[PDB]
Amino acid sequence: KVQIINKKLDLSNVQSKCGSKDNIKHV
Amino acid sequence: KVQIINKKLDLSNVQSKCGSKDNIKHV
Amino acid sequence: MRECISIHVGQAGVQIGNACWELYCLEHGIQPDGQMPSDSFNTFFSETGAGKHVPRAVFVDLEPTVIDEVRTGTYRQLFHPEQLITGKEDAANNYARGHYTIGKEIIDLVLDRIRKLADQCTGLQGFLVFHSFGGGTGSGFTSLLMERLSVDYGKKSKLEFSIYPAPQVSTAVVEPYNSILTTHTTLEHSDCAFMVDNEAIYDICRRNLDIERPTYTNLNRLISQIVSSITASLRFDGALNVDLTEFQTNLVPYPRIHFPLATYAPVISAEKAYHEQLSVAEITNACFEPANQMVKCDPRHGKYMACCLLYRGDVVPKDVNAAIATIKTKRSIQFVDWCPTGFKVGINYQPPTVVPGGDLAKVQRAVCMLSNTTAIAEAWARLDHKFDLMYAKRAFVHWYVGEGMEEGEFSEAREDMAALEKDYEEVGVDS
Amino acid sequence: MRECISIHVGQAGVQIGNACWELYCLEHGIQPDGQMPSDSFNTFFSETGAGKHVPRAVFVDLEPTVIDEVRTGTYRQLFHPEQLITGKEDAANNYARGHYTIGKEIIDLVLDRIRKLADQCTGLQGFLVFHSFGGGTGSGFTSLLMERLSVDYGKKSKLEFSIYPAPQVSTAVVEPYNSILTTHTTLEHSDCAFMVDNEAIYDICRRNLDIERPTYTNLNRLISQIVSSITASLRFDGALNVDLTEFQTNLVPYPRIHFPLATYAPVISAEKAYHEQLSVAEITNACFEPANQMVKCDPRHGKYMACCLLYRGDVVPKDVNAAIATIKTKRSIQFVDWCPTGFKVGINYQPPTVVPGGDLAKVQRAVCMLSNTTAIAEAWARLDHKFDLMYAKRAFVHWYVGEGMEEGEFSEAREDMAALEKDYEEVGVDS
Amino acid sequence: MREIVHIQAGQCGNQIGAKFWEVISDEHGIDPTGSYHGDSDLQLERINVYYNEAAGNKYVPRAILVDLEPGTMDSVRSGPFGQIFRPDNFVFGQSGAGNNWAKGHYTEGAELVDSVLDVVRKESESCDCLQGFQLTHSLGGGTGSGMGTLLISKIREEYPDRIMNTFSVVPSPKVSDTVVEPYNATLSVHQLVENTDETYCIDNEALYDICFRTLKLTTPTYGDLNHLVSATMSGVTTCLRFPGQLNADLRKLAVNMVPFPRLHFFMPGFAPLTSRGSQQYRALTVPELTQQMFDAKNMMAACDPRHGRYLTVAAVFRGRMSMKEVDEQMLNVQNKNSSYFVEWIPNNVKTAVCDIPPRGLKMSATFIGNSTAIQELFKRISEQFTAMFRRKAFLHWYTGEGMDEMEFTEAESNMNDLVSEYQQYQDATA
Amino acid sequence: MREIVHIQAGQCGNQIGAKFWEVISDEHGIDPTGSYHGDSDLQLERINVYYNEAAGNKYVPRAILVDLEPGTMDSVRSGPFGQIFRPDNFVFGQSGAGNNWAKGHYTEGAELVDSVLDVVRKESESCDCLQGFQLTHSLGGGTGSGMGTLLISKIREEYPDRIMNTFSVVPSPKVSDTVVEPYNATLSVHQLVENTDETYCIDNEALYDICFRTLKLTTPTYGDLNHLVSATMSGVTTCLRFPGQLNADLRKLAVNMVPFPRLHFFMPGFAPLTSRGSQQYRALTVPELTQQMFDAKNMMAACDPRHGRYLTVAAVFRGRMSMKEVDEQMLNVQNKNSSYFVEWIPNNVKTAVCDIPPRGLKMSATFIGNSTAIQELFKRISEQFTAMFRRKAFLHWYTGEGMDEMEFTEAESNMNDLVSEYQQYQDATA
Ligand SMILES: CC(=O)O[C@H]1C(=O)[C@@]2(C)[C@H]([C@H](OC(=O)c3ccccc3)[C@]3(O)C[C@H](OC(=O)[C@H](O)[C@@H](NC(=O)c4ccccc4)c4ccccc4)C(C)=C1C3(C)C)[C@]1(OC(C)=O)CO[C@@H]1C[C@@H]2O
Ligand SMILES: CC(=O)O[C@H]1C(=O)[C@@]2(C)[C@H]([C@H](OC(=O)c3ccccc3)[C@]3(O)C[C@H](OC(=O)[C@H](O)[C@@H](NC(=O)c4ccccc4)c4ccccc4)C(C)=C1C3(C)C)[C@]1(OC(C)=O)CO[C@@H]1C[C@@H]2O
Ligand SMILES: Nc1nc2c(ncn2[C@@H]2O[C@H](COP(=O)(O)OP(=O)(O)OP(=O)(O)O)[C@@H](O)[C@H]2O)c(=O)[nH]1
Ligand SMILES: Nc1nc2c(ncn2[C@@H]2O[C@H](COP(=O)(O)OP(=O)(O)OP(=O)(O)O)[C@@H](O)[C@H]2O)c(=O)[nH]1
Ligand SMILES: Nc1nc2c(ncn2[C@@H]2O[C@H](COP(=O)(O)OP(=O)(O)O)[C@@H](O)[C@H]2O)c(=O)[nH]1
Ligand SMILES: Nc1nc2c(ncn2[C@@H]2O[C@H](COP(=O)(O)OP(=O)(O)O)[C@@H](O)[C@H]2O)c(=O)[nH]1
Ligand SMILES: [Mg+2]
Ligand SMILES: [Mg+2]
Repeated sequence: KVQIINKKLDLSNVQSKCGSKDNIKHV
Repeated sequence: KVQIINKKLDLSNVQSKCGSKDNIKHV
Repeated sequence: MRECISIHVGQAGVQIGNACWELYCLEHGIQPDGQMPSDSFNTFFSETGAGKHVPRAVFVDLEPTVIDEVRTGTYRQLFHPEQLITGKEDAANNYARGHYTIGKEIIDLVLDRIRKLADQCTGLQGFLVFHSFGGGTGSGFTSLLMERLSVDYGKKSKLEFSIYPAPQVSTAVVEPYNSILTTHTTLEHSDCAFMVDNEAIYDICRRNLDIERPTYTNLNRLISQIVSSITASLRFDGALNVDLTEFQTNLVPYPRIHFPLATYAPVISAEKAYHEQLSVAEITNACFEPANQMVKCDPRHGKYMACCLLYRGDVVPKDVNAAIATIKTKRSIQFVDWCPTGFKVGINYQPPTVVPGGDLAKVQRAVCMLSNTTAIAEAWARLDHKFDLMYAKRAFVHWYVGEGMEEGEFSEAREDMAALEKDYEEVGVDS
Repeated sequence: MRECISIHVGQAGVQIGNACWELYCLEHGIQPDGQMPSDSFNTFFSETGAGKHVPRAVFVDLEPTVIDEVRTGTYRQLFHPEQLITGKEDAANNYARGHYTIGKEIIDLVLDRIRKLADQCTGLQGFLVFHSFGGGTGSGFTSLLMERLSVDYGKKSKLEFSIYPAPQVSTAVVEPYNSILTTHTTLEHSDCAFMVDNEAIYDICRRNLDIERPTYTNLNRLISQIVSSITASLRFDGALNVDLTEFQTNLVPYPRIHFPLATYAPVISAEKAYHEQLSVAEITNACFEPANQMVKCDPRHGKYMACCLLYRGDVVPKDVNAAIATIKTKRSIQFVDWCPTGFKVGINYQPPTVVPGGDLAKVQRAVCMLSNTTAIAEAWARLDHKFDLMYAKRAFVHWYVGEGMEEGEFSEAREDMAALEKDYEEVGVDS
Repeated sequence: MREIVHIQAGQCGNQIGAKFWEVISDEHGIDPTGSYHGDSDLQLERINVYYNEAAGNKYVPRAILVDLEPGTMDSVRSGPFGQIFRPDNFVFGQSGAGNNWAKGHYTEGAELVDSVLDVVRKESESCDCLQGFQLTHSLGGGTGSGMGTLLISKIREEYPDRIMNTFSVVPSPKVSDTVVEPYNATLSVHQLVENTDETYCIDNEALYDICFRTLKLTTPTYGDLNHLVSATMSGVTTCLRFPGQLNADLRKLAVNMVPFPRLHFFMPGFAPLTSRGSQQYRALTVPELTQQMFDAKNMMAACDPRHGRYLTVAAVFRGRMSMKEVDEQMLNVQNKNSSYFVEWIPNNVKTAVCDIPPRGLKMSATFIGNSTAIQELFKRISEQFTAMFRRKAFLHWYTGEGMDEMEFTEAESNMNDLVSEYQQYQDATA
Repeated sequence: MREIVHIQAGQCGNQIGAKFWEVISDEHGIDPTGSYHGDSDLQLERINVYYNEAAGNKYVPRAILVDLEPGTMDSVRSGPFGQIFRPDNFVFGQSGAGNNWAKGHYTEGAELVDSVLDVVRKESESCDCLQGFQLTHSLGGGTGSGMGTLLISKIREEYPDRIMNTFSVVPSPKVSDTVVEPYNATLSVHQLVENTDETYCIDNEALYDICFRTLKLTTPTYGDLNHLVSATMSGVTTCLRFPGQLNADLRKLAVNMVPFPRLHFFMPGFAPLTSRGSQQYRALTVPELTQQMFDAKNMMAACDPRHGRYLTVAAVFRGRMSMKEVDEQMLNVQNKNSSYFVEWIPNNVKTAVCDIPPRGLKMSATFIGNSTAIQELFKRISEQFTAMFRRKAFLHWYTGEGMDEMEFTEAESNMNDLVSEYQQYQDATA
């Protein structure tokens, strides 16, 4: 008469926060 | 009611691995 | 001159602080009663009265038993009575209790004591903080305290010597929850965090020191040796001096990557000291072997971003240069391409001091090694995995929620952790 | 300067190593504890501490019994504790266990110790390996170690001291399998491999030393004297020095024929010493009798390909030249036509040292002789014959197969041996 | 600072309390007259957790004695250690429940609960920083079960943020001491599952098995059983009275051991247990203690953990040790028995170490396990309940006190729901 | 380190084990109370192979007591060296096999094997690096044969890589102590040929002959026979306890003595055996030991090796000697007796030398021969078995335990195949 307390856990999309890609276009 | 595994082992031909005869025809 | 303030919180922090202060008193020739039997040690000890030196320390806990052990120990007449602050009920391994419910009762008193201690200093340079991730009091109150400090001071540096959870060894069930929450809330409020693993120190003690019963005393003694080697350049003088600020300037390439790993050398026993000559080259080599790192992670799985070496005692700069060059040529270690120069070196004249009745042999030179590498990313992933395993079924969540922690916070932390992992993967790729 | 590393594997290797190191310590005047009671011996001993010398030795075995015998003997405080490496279960006269199942457990640790010792040397030139063909640990782990060493280094020399199985005396039933397998594996990884035969040394002790109870101590003392005569040119200066590389450059004409034979002279007892005024010419003559050879095979059945002479002590080069000329003109021995100049000669000042409690008298001159001869081919044939006698009915084969070794491997080994026999008969034919 | 209030109810509770207080007084060096005669300072630095201090060094245990009949407490008072307890803590009625849950819960409890509440309030006002409450009772009895449930409910209404621990005696699977044992038992859990923070289950059959098989005792009496139970009780709370390398109080155990609010039933165990002669044949090492932990025959409840999966485990060690050895033993146990642990809880094990060993021992060990196998116990009870409820046997005794069959139905349904939850939590689902 | 777990089953197993443990304790200098009163460090250096060290300088043998009747091990417990053993290792039933293979293998063994396996597991996990298992029993008894086969099969399933060694008292050729020994012998070899690494065969008749002929003993008892068997056991397992110039362990012997998986039945022997009056007239030299060992009369099994040809030989010398003499004696034996060795195996002889002199004389030597002549024994049993199976005598005694004639047919067919293999391995074919 009872059900397990289960939830759909997922980490869909997470982006990097450090800006190491900003200056890669510098000459 | 059991026969043993007797193998016809033989070393028919084996060729030497040293290259002593390579320059026997040298002048 | 330059002054450093030490904070020890929780059981692990308090015990590590006890070992550290015993080591400092022994090294500076100060008796346990605060008197000198016979002066750069103004960095750690202040002068009060007639010849009495009082350490600049704050001891905080929400549970009085360990501090009571301190108050009745050999160093009872050493610490200021008001520097030992105690609560009544501990956080009970609950991050929310030590952060929201129990922490806020004494956070103001702790801040008042810290302000009173800091106003005396004229050249304050930073704060030392010792704590553990898994504990409730440790993680919760440390996170709250660092938030308050970063708001109050901001410019002064802040350092941690935290106990990272071990991959297999554990002493709690709610460990991943507290670890993830405290890492998420301390990521933006710290400058450098040195982490060690109990399992790694156990392996070190078994393999090198040949000790089959390594109680917590030996682990704390090793950690205190590392802290002493870090602060030696402040407490003494040498051919090349490094203060606290240079550490964060040289080891932290990005604000979100400040988790170096701390090792030490030479860790050998008394009997094997005779069969080995502790030269600079060989101890430098030993500092880089994976079997000597004091966090259970393989450096060969990642790349070093920055490395820092601190030498003590009989050391010649040419030998240091030669050993570093030899390490650089070797291809067993990897360095990121965007960091052509990846070493910061310091040399000090004062050799290490062996605590009587201890386990380390007497040597004339020693090395402390800190590395900021992507090999730690794996560890992070592991923790996250465990968090997920326990969060898909809402296990133990009610304990935290009943203390005022809204559920979504957990998700936030996990999200942040994922991003942090991505960060490492972005900087571990060459261009 | 030039450095050498000694490796001892298995029971035979460890016991021979103990005898050799006792002899070296006596020669260089080093007390059993490592001190000196009063220096070209940096080749074998490394300086450490305050005048302590540590041998550059590594001891490997899969059973702790013999290594524990060493660890509690008189020379317990001489060896570095980490250089004595032990497993938990021996190969039990099984090549597969020592090569595949058990050896792979500690091969990595052995290599780590090897590289740690090697990095300490500046002019390392080669490794010495002591082992036995007949045993499981010896043969299997030696083959694995030679594979790893050849892969890692490649250019440094690798000399071999091995106990060839005796033609009649045997101490195991599976000797042919192990011998054939290890010879097939190591045939292309050993630069040079001298051999000794227990039966031949028994015969020598009976005939010359007048001893009827020759325990293994006497045989190991003889072998230690031989290896001392080999390495004296490194350890002492002489009128004509011979390095380690010169041995292989002068005694191996083809990469597959690197199996010389080792003898020694003079081998006399104390009582007969007074009745013989020993001279260079007579010693050189004595080194060429079949009865004085330390491998139970008749050199008169084959032809020499290269000979190496190492003289010690009171030796005059003109007498050496005269004796060697007389040997050359004597037609009872034969030399291959394609080697008109078949002698290398080295001379050293330091005479051999008599170990007290030993069984050899004191002489002022000694000779060590190594001859690469085709007469060893017969020995191989005999071994092969035995292998066939045991392989037609697949006796004991399941023991090897159950450890992962595929059956076809056996065939390869046997076929390889056949080729080797052909090789010898190809170069033993003049033209 | 953390102090604990002790409560005993019924014959079982009073006997266990007497043995527990004798053991505690022996540990702290207190003579039966209440005057300290110890030999160490550690016995007095944390004496206030259990003992109030009276005028003249006399120490009064912070205990309360409750029963609906005077016989048991008269035996307690006239016996040894009868003068330590303050006479004002002896509360009793004159009727007795007579194994009737309704009688002890609705009629006599209604008379005695006000006095017991006055006593607990007076005790708690003298408290400085209360850690929680500890209760000892049995489920199969009338006054035990009824007054235990009533008191627990009233206090949970009074102090909801404190800690409740109960050491209950759940009915045995083979031989029963009371015919109406099922009814009461069910009517007890329907309250406990809603009002108790954590609860340890005890079976007399398991204790008999341990005494006969391990201790080699030919004639085990209730004295030995209460001895073992008191040993476990003292082992649980040792970290509040003596310093150690790693401390753990009641709240820490509750956090680490209760994943969900309805699953707070544990199976305790103790180690080492040896006879008078066999102790010379075996070593006192941490691996031995750890092996005595995870022994299906060493558990103090008649449920085989092998039939189910552990949820959480606590190991509390006493005596000087090496932490590395403890963690290596825990790792080995987890790795070898990996089929007995839930997949959704990594690191099932919590560890505590205390420096001071029990008086006369080098080291000791207390095990607490939260295993799903306990559901079997509940299931069995439920079956018997309905086996007697279809025929309405013995029902007029309970319904003559004010209850109605709807209460029985509610209790049965709640028991079934708890069993369903316990069974459902054995699914990997990943 | 390399450690051995010792198992004894049945009357013969218990008696031989008691004598063997007394011999080992005297060799290692341990008093009957279990406290080390030795005089050398080598006695304690490798004590862990057989003993576990308990608290207080006590050593407990790593032995298991298994029987289906309590009389034998009650005698063991009440006698001398009875307090040395751990009481928990004594496992007894209450019925007994009654010389019935089926009863001990299917009905009583089924009940006892679980407890025995639990004790064995507890002993094994307490070890560091287990080397193998060793068992002592007979084939003509019910309990010994049945429970030994059952335990061997179960352990081989549990640990398929360890070493199983057995000392089995095979039936005597002339005088039989039981009427139904052929059935039990066949049903036991049918399992030994599949689940045992190696087995040494000992015959009571040959031991009687040894004591009456060589030792000049007028009234031999089972004490002398078990003394001889214990001496052989100690000689076999001496390289694990004391250092030597050339040493060999159990795995080395198995590799060097078992050419094929179905041929692991050896004949042991010991030297020197001499009377008190003759010890003054003979000189203890290596050639004398070698001549005594390779003697038909000196064999501990009632088979003449001159009828067949040896497959392999193991010689474990002990004491201080010169291996030049050892090897010259081996060569002399091989050349003189070249008609008794198979041609398809050169180097039939394996040698080991233990430095420590035998407790006893200056020098000693143990012999283990793998001869084809042992097939005669099996062949003889076959005849008797079928001579009693055609008439189906005593068959109901076995078929009343659930067994069926199919098992009898399978056992006789398998062991006849083994006889064929052993016999026709005497063909050179080259
Ligand atoms: C020489 C020796 O070892 O004496 C022991 C003893 O023989 C044994 C058998 C004792 C003994 O215990 C029992 O006989 C016993 C009987 C029924 C139920 C439980 C125990 C002992 O009574 C128990 C007693 O233990 C203590 O004193 C502990 O501190 C214990 N206290 C009491 O039992 C106690 C007795 C009287 C009054 C007050 C307390 C304790 C244990 C856990 C937590 C707190 C206290 C001691 C050392 C012994 C005896 C006397 C035989 C054991 O007791 C414990 C729990 O330590 C039984 O298991 C241990 C193993 C011991 O070896
Ligand atoms: C006075 C004296 O020197 O007599 C010796 C002795 O040398 C003789 C008589 C001993 C003696 O053995 C016998 O009398 C005997 C009788 C029947 C069956 C077996 C033995 C001796 O008991 C044997 C005993 O040997 C030992 O020292 C070992 O302890 C022996 N252990 C035991 O006998 C023993 C008995 C009870 C409890 C514990 C140990 C042993 C032998 C082999 C392997 C391990 C241990 C010694 C000194 C002798 C006597 C006393 C006469 C012998 O012992 C062995 C088995 O090597 C018999 O064969 C040799 C021949 C010897 O001449
Ligand atoms: N290295 C080391 N680690 C310790 C020590 N003491 C505790 N720890 C670590 O701390 C973890 C447990 O959390 P604690 O720090 O004790 O928690 P706390 O600081 O007491 O805070 P609360 O949980 O609220 O009581 C364990 O996993 C240990 O690894 C110590 O002395 N040395
Ligand atoms: N000359 C000489 N030979 C030895 C010595 N010790 C052992 N041997 C030889 O070694 C052979 C036995 O094999 P082991 O050397 O014991 O084999 P192992 O290296 O120990 O490896 P395992 O087979 O696994 O035990 C014998 O035939 C001996 O001839 C020694 O001290 N001197
Ligand atoms: N372990 C233990 N159990 C007891 C003791 N006394 C009673 N019991 C158990 O408690 C049950 C009886 O409960 P009881 O106290 O008589 O009921 P009450 O009169 O309502 O309190 C029985 O099943 C007993 O097994 C005791 O001293 N020790
Ligand atoms: N050598 C020897 N043989 C024994 C001993 N005790 C019994 N036996 C033999 O074992 C056989 C009897 O087997 P038994 O052990 O009684 O069967 P079980 O009691 O059912 O296990 C008989 O043939 C005896 O010859 C002993 O102490 N020494
Ligand atoms: Mg705490
Ligand atoms: Mg070996």
